[PDB]
Amino acid sequence: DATVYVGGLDEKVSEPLLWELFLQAGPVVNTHMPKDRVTGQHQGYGFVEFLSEEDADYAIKIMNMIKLYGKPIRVNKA
Amino acid sequence: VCEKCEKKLGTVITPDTWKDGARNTTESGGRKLNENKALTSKKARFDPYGKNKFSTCRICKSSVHQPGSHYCQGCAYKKGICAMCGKKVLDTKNYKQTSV
Amino acid sequence: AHKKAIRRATVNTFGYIAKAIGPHDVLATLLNNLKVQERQNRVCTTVAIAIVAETCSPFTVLPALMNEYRVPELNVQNGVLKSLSFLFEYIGEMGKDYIYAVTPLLEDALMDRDLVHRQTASAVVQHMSLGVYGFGCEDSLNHLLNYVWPNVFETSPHVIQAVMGALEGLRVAIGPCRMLQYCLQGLFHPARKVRDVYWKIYNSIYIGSQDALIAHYPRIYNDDKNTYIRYELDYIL
Amino acid sequence: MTDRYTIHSQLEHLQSKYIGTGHADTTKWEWLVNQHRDSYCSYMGHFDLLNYFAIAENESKARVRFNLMEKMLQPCGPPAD
Amino acid sequence: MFLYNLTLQRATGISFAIHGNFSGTKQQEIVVSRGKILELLRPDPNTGKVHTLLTVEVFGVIRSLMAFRLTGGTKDYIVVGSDSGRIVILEYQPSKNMFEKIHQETFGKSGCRRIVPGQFLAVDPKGRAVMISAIEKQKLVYILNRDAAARLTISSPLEAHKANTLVYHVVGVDVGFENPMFACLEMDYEEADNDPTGEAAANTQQTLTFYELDLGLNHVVRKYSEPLEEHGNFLITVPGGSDGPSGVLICSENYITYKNFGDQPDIRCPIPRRRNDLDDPERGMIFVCSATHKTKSMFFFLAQTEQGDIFKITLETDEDMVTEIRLKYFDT
Amino acid sequence: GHRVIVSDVQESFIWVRYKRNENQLIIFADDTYPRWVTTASLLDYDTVAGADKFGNICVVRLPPNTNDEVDEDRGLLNGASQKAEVIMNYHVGETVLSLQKTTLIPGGSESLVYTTLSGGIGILVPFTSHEDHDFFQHVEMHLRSEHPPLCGRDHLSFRSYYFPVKNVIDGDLCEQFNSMEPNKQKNVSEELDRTPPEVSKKLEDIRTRYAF
Amino acid sequence: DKLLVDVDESTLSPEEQKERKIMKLLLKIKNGTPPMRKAALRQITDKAREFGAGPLFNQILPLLMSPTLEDQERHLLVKVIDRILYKLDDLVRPYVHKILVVIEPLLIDEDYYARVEGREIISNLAKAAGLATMISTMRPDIDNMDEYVRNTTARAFAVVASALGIPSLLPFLKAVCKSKKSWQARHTGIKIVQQIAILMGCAILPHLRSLVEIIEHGLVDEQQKVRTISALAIAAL
Amino acid sequence: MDAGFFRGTSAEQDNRFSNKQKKLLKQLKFAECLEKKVDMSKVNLEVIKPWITKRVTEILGFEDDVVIEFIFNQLEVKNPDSKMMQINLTGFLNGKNAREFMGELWPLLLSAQENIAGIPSAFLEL
Amino acid sequence: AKHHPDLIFCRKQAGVAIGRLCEKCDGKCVICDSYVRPCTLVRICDECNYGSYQGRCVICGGPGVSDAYYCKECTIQEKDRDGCPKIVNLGSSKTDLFYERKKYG
Amino acid sequence: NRFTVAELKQLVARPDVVEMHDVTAQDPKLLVHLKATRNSVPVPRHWCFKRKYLQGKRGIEKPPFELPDFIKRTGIQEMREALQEKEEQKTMKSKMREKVRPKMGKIDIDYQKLHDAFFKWQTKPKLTIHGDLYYEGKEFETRLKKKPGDLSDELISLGMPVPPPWLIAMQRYGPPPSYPNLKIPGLNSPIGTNAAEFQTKTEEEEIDRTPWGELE
Ligand SMILES: [Zn+2]
Ligand SMILES: [Zn+2]
Ligand SMILES: [Zn+2]
Ligand SMILES: [Zn+2]
Ligand SMILES: [Zn+2]
Repeated sequence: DATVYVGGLDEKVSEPLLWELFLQAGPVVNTHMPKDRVTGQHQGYGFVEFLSEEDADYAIKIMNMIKLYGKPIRVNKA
Repeated sequence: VCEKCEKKLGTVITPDTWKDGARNTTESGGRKLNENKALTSKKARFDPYGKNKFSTCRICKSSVHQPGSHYCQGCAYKKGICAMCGKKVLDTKNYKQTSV
Repeated sequence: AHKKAIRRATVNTFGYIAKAIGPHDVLATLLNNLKVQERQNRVCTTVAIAIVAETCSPFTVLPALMNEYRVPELNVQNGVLKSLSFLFEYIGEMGKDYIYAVTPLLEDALMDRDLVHRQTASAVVQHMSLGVYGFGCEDSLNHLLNYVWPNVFETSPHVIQAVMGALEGLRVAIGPCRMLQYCLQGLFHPARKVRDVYWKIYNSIYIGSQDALIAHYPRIYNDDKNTYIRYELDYIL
Repeated sequence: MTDRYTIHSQLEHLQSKYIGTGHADTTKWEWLVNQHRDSYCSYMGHFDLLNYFAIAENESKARVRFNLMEKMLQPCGPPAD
Repeated sequence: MFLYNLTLQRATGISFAIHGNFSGTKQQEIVVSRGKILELLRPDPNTGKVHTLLTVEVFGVIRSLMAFRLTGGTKDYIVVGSDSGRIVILEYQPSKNMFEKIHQETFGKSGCRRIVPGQFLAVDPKGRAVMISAIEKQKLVYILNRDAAARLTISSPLEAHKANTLVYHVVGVDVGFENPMFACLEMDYEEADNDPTGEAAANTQQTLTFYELDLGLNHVVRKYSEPLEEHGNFLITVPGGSDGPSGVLICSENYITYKNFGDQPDIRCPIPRRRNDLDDPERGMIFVCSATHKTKSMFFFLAQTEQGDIFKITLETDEDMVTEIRLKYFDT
Repeated sequence: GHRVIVSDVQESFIWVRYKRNENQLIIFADDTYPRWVTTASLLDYDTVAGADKFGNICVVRLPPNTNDEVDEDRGLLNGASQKAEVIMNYHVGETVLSLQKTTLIPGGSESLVYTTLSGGIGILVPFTSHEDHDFFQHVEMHLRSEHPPLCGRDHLSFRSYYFPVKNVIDGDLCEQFNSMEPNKQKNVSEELDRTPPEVSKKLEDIRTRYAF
Repeated sequence: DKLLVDVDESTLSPEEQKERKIMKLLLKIKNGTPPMRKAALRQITDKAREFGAGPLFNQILPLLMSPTLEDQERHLLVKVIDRILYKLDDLVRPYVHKILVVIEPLLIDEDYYARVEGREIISNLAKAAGLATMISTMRPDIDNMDEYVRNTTARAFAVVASALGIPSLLPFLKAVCKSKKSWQARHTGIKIVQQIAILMGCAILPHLRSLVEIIEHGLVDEQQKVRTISALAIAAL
Repeated sequence: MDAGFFRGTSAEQDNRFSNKQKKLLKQLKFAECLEKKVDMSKVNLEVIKPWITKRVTEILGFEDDVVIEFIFNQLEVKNPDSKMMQINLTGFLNGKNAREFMGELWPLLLSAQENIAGIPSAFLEL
Repeated sequence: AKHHPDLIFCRKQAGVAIGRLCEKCDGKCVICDSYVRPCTLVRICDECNYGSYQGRCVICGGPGVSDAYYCKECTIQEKDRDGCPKIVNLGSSKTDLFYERKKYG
Repeated sequence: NRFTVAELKQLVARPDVVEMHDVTAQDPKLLVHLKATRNSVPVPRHWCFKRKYLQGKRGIEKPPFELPDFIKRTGIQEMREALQEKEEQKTMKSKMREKVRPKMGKIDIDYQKLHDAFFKWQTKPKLTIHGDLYYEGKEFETRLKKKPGDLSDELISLGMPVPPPWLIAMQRYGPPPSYPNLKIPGLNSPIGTNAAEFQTKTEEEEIDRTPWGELE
């Protein structure tokens, strides 16, 4: 579960902000939030590697708490 | 500078290779053993608070580059004088000094 | 010139001239000369930059020399580093006034990919280290030790002796205790490679400061048949 | 290989000159015997470390110095081979 | 946070004291070492009160101190060994009231190192040489002389080095005007570090070795070497030449021993213990300090034990050699 | 307050905070050097002065950002996560067993008094201006070369026996101005731009307004 | 000549390819341009132990025996010898005497720097082989029938005494000066003492009474050359 | 300059070479008994000499007075170092003959110092 | 020198002889080879001023014309305490130069 | 003959430092004792890497050095930039002709400004405490990782009056398993009684903060 997939985001959101968003729940050890080079903008889906299982199990619940720019965010195991 | 003002000159850190009449060799005594650089720092160098503050030429008012000089290089060359005291070191009646 | 005395008389003359027409006209000429290919020209130009820097105080020639480090040419960048090395050697104790200025330049050079950039920066650290001895500049020097120290596993001899010179300068400026704290973990490391390099740093600290290390050794516990605790220091009055 | 052997000759040269430099194969016992003996010499040298030890044990200083000199022979027990 | 240091009361404990004619006159002074300070004390004979004449701070650790006279000399010089890695020779100037450094000779690195000399300091009783040695494997002899303007001159050091060897004490032997001798309480730890069983540590023994400075050949030679029965802790120079026999008194635990090189057999006297003593019976007894009183007539030693008991020690000479040591309770 | 400063026998100072409503003692800061501590005294809420067996005094301060709100893994360098800065080192020369911050004379200022094992008593007095601090530093640097120690030792090397000397002017060396020769006193006092009575007066003023 | 014929490397044995490799390197050291000479020099130094002390010396030593050397080529060859003498420090024992008869002539060369580099390579050879090997090897040359060999052996013992020290070979030297079968050996031993005093200078003083007692019986000898050399040895001491 | 200044480096100065005497004290295999200390004042030498002469003469296959007198000269000091003597003879003799040679000369000197007369046992017998 | 790794110092116990420097070497430090800030006077061991050699250059060996000093940095690091700083071997560079000129000239 | 990692880890006083290769040491007990001693800095990590130190593809794109701010206050960079931008336009003829007829007073900054840059505006840089060794990726991995119960100003996006919106659900769903000891108000922390914050107020009243011995 150490990693989660996160959908439905707005490009003003940032990886550093994202790390602080999910570390509100529990620390994101490895952050991945693609920067698309071609048009220089984000599609808004994320992958998160944690310390161990602990971060992963919480992950799905952490999704409900999240609400970026008046919108929700998908979090599921991976 | 003139001959009495040469004690006011600064020295180069490395010793001169022509040893005679040098001011910065060990034998001359101007390069002293166990020098503390912090104690001899303000000697013959600019010090805005100290005694040698940033001066300008008395004639042209442009800034000199040597501590304790009252005349800038060009004005001292043209009038024939020592840059520090203003005593004349050259008789320039027959010399059309050319700044070029 | 081939004869060295001609070259050192020439360098001196640059400082005397800069006292008359000012350090900037002289310094621009000398900085332009660093693009030359042959090393004898460039090393002497480097010494002359330091000569003028010392005779006309370093706040005059510092800004332009530090600006020249951004020029995208290798010899110019090695050249500026080389003349800072001579400069700190020349000004001595007076170099506590500019150590904060040139600390970020040196930590940029010590992170550099070129090995030479690292050996000249280590020479600058050696000479700057011994000048500020006794003056409370140990935070800059300890910061620069964090950059100098990973270069101990270099194998090229010129770079390897510049690093060792830097560490021997740092021992007398930030103390034997810090230098022992750096060595400690690798003196008994499994690889001979890490071990003998570490042991030859330890020997240099030991030779130079054998007496001061008495207070700084760690506590080794007793094993089954040998006792290793220094019990006298553990005494309480 | 040859560089190993030249390092070895250089370090045994050092060790003869300054007693108590190590090399890559210093054992624990050797390093600690050196720093014990250096400690003892340092205690003898400084007057107030020797005062402190002569007060903490109720001994006279001559007895203290003589016991430290006795400990210099085998400071950390017998050699571990 | 810039601080300034001041000393209100200087150190008062005493590490070394030497007595001599330092002022150059009839009067006798004492030069005391207070560890970090060197002081000159002159005690009044009629009044009996001690007066402090000089007190100078030397910024170092004074590790040994001796007094030194040149041959036919009135004033005495002070020879200081310290942690500075150099040996200095000082002369008191009464008109100026300051010590004056006469010589400073550099031999080693600074600090209280294990092999750099400075710990032990011994002078030749006639005044021709001085010998400075470290705790182990490093000794150096300096030859002292007078030029035609009566100024002190020093030579290059002559070295006597012996690896793996500990020195407990070094004293200069009073041979008359022969080649200067220096006696030592050496010990060799070389064998002991190569015995895993630990026997070689147990049965290695301290030796007394005599170094002779051969003034003809300008070099120091390790002449005589004799094992001792038990470990001594210091040595006393027996006055010799014309006055008394030339040997060394070795003080060891529970014993005082006279030894000399030659045909003289070693002479041992137990140290008297206190009658009905409350101490632990296992504890031995050593001497902590001594002093020699040399008159022109005769001489004796005053040696103090750990408990504070001062004994007179007097040697009885049957012609050339000594036959017994006599030992008498003086005071506490 | 609720801060505790523990002197380890060889691990130097440790700062521990006591929080009441958890009932626990929490290490929040320490030092980066091994130190054989003999005594300590608190200079303010953030500063500790200490002394070793080896004969040197240090002054350790706590950096301005540190909070003692630590709740009980990481640590730096096998120790606490916050480190204290050493802001003064000084080798006295003789083992100090007592530091105390006090005023000695009526109408004087405070000072840090220490008493050595050998029987000496000294003070460590703080400078109140830069002009004093520059004067005394220049007097010290002249005298280290003009009037070197009598047994062949270096003064900067002596006071930096175990750790480099930091922020202290040795006044025992400075008050040996008055023992120099008059040509040397005049030569030194030229570069301070003062006459030898003025130099003796400034050396005597600081002793007067702190001490005896 | 083996470089002239052309041959596949794989066909011949590892020994023969090793010696062909050494032959190419030596040609580049003798006749090369300074780039070739530098690279070949470096490679024969680094691969010296891998080659072995045997295969080097049986091709280096015939080149120094050639009747057509120039002194710069001789110099380059003995530079090769003392570079590899640091490498195989203990593997040169079977080759000690072979080096001496190719280097001892340099001790009497009329050129000063040849004389000094002959001394340095004999002192390095003494430190590499140790006293016992040196003593056994030079024992035969003391009573040799030619006075050339005796001359240069007496010169070389002085050098070996500088390196290893006089107390080491003072018993052997005493044994060679007392020997009453041959006066050539007595003459040669006293000549060694003379040469030690000329070379060592001040160093011989701590042994002066050991040295004179070896020479005293020669002043009264029945052979007149021996009396002359004893007087010359006394004057040197 | 009467000679050149440069004469080579001594072994105390030059770290490029290892100490060959210590190295040989490690790797040669010495005889069993050479650790016992000998005092030569307690030994009579000229009675020991003809046996040595004969022993070296038959080992060598001829007579070499330099090897003879070298062996004798090493025995002149008060405490003769036996291990150095076996090393110093190893070059001349086989190194196997040197080991045997010390292995019989050394207990003979031990027997000589135990005697009052200075003479070892096998020579008192005969 | 610091520029030649194969050169070797004497390092015996230094004495009362003052070491000197030839015109070529004038003003430089014997150890680290610098031109600035001279701190202490160089002493050489007895053997190194024996006889004819009395008064030659410490660093190269030519006729000495002035006294040799250690610099300030070698004093602070106590490099001035290691021994006699006389160079005892010519080295490869000096020898090569001789044979090269002699070949040509 | 040699320890495996588990026996070594139990035999240390502190088992977090032991690595795979420490068992290969000639004296592994002392090695792990020294690695767990205070204030010692570890061996640089690239000792085992096959690629050479700092010779890595990311290091190709390093930007030029930037001057500090107090030096850019002098205007040296604009002057010297303009100067070298003219000097690439000149031909070799023109450059060698102004070398015989020079031009004075060109690039001169007054001395007082240069002195003030060095003796008034100098600022100490960011420095690193002892044991903070540089390694190759360091300046990119310097983002670190901010703990629950501590929020950033920007995480403004919530726009909620000051408790957390998520908590209204953490009490519902439970305390997260990953954190065993975490404390948040309303679940197991006071918004019992709430006297914890009063303690900090009372102590903060108690303290004098006047640094001893500073300049006047
Ligand atoms: Zn003008
Ligand atoms: Zn004038
Ligand atoms: Zn020269
Ligand atoms: Zn230097
Ligand atoms: Zn020498």
